[PDB]
Amino acid sequence: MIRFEHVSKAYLGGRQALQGVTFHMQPGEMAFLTGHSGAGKSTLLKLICGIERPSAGKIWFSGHDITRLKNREVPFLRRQIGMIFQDHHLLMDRTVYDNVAIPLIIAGASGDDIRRRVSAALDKVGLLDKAKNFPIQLSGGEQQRVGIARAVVNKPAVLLADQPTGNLDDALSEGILRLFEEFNRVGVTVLMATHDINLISRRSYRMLTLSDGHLH
Amino acid sequence: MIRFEHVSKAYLGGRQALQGVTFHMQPGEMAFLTGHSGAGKSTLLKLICGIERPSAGKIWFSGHDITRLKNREVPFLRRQIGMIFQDHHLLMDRTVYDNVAIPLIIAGASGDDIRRRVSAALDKVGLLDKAKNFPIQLSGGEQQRVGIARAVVNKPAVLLADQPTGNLDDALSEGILRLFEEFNRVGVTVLMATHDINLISRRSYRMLTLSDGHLHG
Amino acid sequence: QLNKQIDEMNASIAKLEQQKAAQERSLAAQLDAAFRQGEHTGIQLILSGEESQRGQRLQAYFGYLNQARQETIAQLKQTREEVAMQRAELEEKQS
Amino acid sequence: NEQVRYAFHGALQDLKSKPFATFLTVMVIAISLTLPSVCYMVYKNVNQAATQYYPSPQITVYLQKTLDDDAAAGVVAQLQAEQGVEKVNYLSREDALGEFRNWSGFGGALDMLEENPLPAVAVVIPKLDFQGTESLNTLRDRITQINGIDEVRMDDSWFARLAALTGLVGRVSAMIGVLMVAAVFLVIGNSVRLSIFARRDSINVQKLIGATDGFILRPFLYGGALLGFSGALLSLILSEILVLRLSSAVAEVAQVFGTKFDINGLSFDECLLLLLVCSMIGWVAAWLATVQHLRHFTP
Amino acid sequence: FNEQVRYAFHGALQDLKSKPFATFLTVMVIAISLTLPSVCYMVYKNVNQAATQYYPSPQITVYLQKTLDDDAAAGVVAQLQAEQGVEKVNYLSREDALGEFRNWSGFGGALDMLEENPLPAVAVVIPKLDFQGTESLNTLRDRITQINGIDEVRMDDSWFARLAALTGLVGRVSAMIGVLMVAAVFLVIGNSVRLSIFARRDSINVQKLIGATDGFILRPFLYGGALLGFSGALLSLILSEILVLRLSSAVAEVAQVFGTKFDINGLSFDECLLLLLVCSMIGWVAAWLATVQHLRHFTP
Ligand SMILES: Nc1ncnc2c1ncn2[C@@H]1O[C@H](COP(=O)(O)OP(=O)(O)OP(=O)(O)O)[C@@H](O)[C@H]1O
Ligand SMILES: Nc1ncnc2c1ncn2[C@@H]1O[C@H](COP(=O)(O)OP(=O)(O)OP(=O)(O)O)[C@@H](O)[C@H]1O
Repeated sequence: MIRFEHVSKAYLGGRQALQGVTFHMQPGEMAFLTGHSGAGKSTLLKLICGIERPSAGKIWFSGHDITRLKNREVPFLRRQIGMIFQDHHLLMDRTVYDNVAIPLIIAGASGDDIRRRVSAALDKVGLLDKAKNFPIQLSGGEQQRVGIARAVVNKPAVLLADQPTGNLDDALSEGILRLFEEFNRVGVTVLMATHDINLISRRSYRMLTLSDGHLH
Repeated sequence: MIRFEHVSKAYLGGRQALQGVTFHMQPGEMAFLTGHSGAGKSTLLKLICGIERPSAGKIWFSGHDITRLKNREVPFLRRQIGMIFQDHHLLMDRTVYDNVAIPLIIAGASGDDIRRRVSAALDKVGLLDKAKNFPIQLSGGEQQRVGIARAVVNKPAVLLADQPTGNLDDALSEGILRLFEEFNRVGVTVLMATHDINLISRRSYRMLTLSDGHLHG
Repeated sequence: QLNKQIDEMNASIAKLEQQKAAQERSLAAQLDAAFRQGEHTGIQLILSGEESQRGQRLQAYFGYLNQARQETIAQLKQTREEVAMQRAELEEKQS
Repeated sequence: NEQVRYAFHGALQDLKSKPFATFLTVMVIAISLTLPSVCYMVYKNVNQAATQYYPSPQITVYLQKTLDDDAAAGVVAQLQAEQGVEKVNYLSREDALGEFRNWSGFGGALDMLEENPLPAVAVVIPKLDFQGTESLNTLRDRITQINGIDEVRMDDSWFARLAALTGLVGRVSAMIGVLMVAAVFLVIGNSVRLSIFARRDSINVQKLIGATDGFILRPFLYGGALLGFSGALLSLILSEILVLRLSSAVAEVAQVFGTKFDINGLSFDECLLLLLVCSMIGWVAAWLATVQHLRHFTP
Repeated sequence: FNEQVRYAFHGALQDLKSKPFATFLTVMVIAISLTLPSVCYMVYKNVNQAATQYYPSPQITVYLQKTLDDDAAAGVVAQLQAEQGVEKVNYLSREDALGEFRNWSGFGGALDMLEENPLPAVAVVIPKLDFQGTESLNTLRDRITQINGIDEVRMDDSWFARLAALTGLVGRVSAMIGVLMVAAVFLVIGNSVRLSIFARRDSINVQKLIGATDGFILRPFLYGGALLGFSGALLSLILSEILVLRLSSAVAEVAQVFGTKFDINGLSFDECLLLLLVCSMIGWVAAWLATVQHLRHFTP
């Protein structure tokens, strides 16, 4: 349940990333928000997680506005947000099985169902022979999918993704796009962001652009 | 004169990235090797830099043999390698300008031409305004472009590109691909290794393939 | 006792002179001692127990011993200027 | 109470993936902890050896038999009319002529001693609380007012030098003790802070995915406490090596005094106190290096 | 070639200028760890300036027979100091040497019947330190017992080997503390610099995977370690000077009870630069070891 009023994101460098943005989406539909390199698509997905303050403006999530919320319940929001990031933000000091199983340990699930859930999340993305391995020797195509497998566990209500299928081949990019469209029959909001156009032009849900924060 | 006879690389995990590759490369020759996300795309570039030595076979570069090379000689055969990396291998806690200027410092350039070289490189990439801030406050998509800008300084003899246009849009991908297209008029090879096939479907260059380790091409 | 009194006084004078001789041996042991005590500032005045306090007890013992030597001089000097003066006067009066 | 053992089973492979670095960090913590431990044991050893040694200043009282005989025995009754003195032992009359003819060597010339005017000294010393300055001189008037004596002397001034030399040594030791304690606190607070500062990305990823406030601190407080525990344990097992190193050397000092001296080791309770103090300082230095570092990643 | 040196120095100071609550903390830890050998060295120099107040350990007093007047005693005193073990003897004798008894010790002169004083002086002999101790005491007793007429052959070494055993105990305890102190200096820098390099391991990674030089990687890290050691030693000198100014008042109380003009004599200029140079070399060696360890990590 994402709703945007007139917000304005500005960094400490005095550069207007997003001047005026306003969009609203029903809970349980995909989107394919794209743009050029100078557009602020990833920081637009970052304001939804609440890691970056919206400065001037009001942003709605479900039924509570994340504008003046205290830091004690800031990270309670992101437990239901399955965001993958620009660089694949992993824990390089620990193995891939404990890397994927971070939110299950966070949510407090029992240890017998952690292995089944992680193996089920790694079946659909295709990482079985390279389990119990470290992310140092995984190549970047695998490390980008490790974050995806980390974001598809414990059935998040709201799913965000900024350029997956970047290090991934076109044959498997279509497969992980049907993986996202396999989650989007049970109620989940998907906010797929990307740069390529050829593998997203075969569908149309919320295909929208971004030019310095402008929409239409 | 860069060629591969029958080489392969083994690993400490027991997995084989390569199963025997044989390819020849003229100076000033394009390349568009590609494959799935399990094949030896970036690993082949790691062998041809000298970052990773092969477990089997022997390798020749430029005019010399670079297998089992001494540790005191491998930095002397990396100044002419303009390697772009998949992940943004960047100097954190340092500005953009000296991050691009580090290969000029290795080359021993003077303090006056270094600014007009680095600013010209960031101008031709398209990142001149972001020359005073840190990469931690740059955007993720333009953290790659400073990597290209670091790879196109001081005129490298062999230019290697481990998947650019990864975090780049549709319009700017042909802009940065056309940056390498005036490099073919001088004697430098390019080893573009991309996943998407749309930007190569409108160009006629060398089409190498990778699949599980087998290349042939 | 005429000549017998002089003969006894000769032995008394010899014993008195031997007591004098023992007195300068007492003062020699005292010197030999006072200088043991000899010490400008250092470590010897501390040392450990027993023997330093024994040396202070020895010199304080000599502090009473050498003034006791004064009255042991005076006790036999009471019979030196009186008995010998009377013995010479009695022998001169009888002669 | 084992619901999340992921922290304790997680803050070991960070200490085992670099075993040489963790080992030589525990080396520097043990070496920097050995100096206050050996200094404290030296302090408590010389404090125990200052009990049967470091004698009190001596007051010499004359109580000869020339004045009276029974009064020399009876003056013990009224020399307790003054506080501070706990040793009131009086030597008998045979001691004065038993020591002179056995150590001075001039007992052969005192055979014809018809009267003995030689007095006796008194072993009267005060306690350790009222020592130095003019406190020995404040009790002169009451001792001079005591009847049955002929004269009294002030025969010591070396104790003022001894309690100026020990005051200087105590000042130097008190200056160096808190400075060694500050060295231990700073080497704990720096030697673990760079370990959290080495893995910034673990903090960034664990905070960026939705966690709680305590789950970030879980594998770091235990790591700092374990590093302090390992350093303190290695310091305890290394200090006894140097104790047995000097165990032979102090033995020759015993027989030149005629006694036998032993080394007082570290007791059980103070070893547990050192372990608990080092573990809590490691815990505090791990908390202060992370909750300060958590405010970096929340703009 | 000085341009690369200037760039490495500017990079080292650019790192040390960043995080001012971290570089200052590392400098403070190195300085507090190094201000222990400075303080114990000032104490060690302080107790070696108590060598003029320490102790002439033999007090041998050898005197000839009676009525040894004029040059007769002086020749015996002159041949008594002619040995290799005794080199200074002051010859005080006769009546003015005897005069210290009446005013110093007091007592009774007994001059009414003392007549001639039987013993003017004894020897006053002060030999040189204590290499003539109880192992070699009976050897030099045989030298002086050959000449007859001496009634003063007594040697009561009241010091015994006590203040010796104690001096060996102090010199052993101080040595086994000080070797740990030197090792603590050698190890606090050895992990401050090493963990500072370990924080910048990614910089070594990205400089190795581009065109570089083996000696180019070392120089900023070596200069950072050298400036860390230099700053630690400089703040150690500052702290030791403040502690000397603090302990200047404490020697004034023991100056009164001895009556001597005594100075602490701390922080001489010939040892300050030596301490700075040694600590800079320790920082350089620790940076060299950490950088060589991280360079061999990234080998193919
Ligand atoms: N931490 C930051 N500090 C300052 N400016 C920032 C920061 N992050 C991003 N920006 C600025 O915001 C703008 C876009 O940033 P953003 O992260 O949204 O890019 P992006 O859409 O992911 O990029 P691309 O499309 O090239 O992949 C740029 O002008 C960039 O300089
Ligand atoms: N150092 C290493 N040790 C062990 N296995 C490794 C190591 N480096 C890479 N691998 C593995 O060997 C294979 C080689 O993959 P490579 O690095 O060539 O990239 P890729 O499969 O083309 O992927 P990407 O989509 O990131 O380009 C992968 O399965 C990778 O996980």
